[PDB]
Amino acid sequence: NSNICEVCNKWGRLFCCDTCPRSFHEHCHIPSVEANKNPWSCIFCRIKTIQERCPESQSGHQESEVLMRQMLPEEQLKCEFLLLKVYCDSKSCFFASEPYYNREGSQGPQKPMWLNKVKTSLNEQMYTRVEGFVQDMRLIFHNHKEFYREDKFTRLGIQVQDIFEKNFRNIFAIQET
Ligand SMILES: CO[C@]1(C)Oc2ccc(N)cc2O[C@@]1(C)OC
Ligand SMILES: [Zn+2]
Ligand SMILES: [Zn+2]
Repeated sequence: NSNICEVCNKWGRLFCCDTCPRSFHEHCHIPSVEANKNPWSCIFCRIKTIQERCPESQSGHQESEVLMRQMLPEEQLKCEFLLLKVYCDSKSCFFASEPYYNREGSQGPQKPMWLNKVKTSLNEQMYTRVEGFVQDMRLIFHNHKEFYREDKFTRLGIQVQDIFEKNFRNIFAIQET
């Protein structure tokens, strides 16, 4: 197995996948690494198995159909994996914890949103459709771009949103256009 966490790229107390070489800090994996389980397979492996069991799941889909899906276990897992792929980018640090807004010439967003809040909402089964999760993720970046205006720091939101959108299209097999 790898000697660093797949998500944050640091060493520490690591839990090793039994079916691939990846390793994870307990709370960097999503869902958090399960207490007792041998063998244990990581979320990458679990997502791959869904693909293998149903190869046609990789055929192109319409975004509007994906968003309307209820959060059954496979969709729950795909949203957990999509969230994890955002945390895998080191620029996710800017979006992880609860933000605050005090900048001359700007007003904070009406509905603040951040990755750890989305992580909690998934863990608590608060989303009934894919749409709820995707709307909260897009809101994180939209709030950032509106607040920072012409400050070049706006670009961090564009960059992390692009990682989110590329992973969304791949994980949910959105039809290429
Ligand atoms: C959809 O393909 C999977 C399940 O997820 C990915 C998501 C983003 C990117 N970039 C690549 C991915 O490759 C796979 C095979 O995981 C390793
Ligand atoms: Zn980690
Ligand atoms: Zn694995």
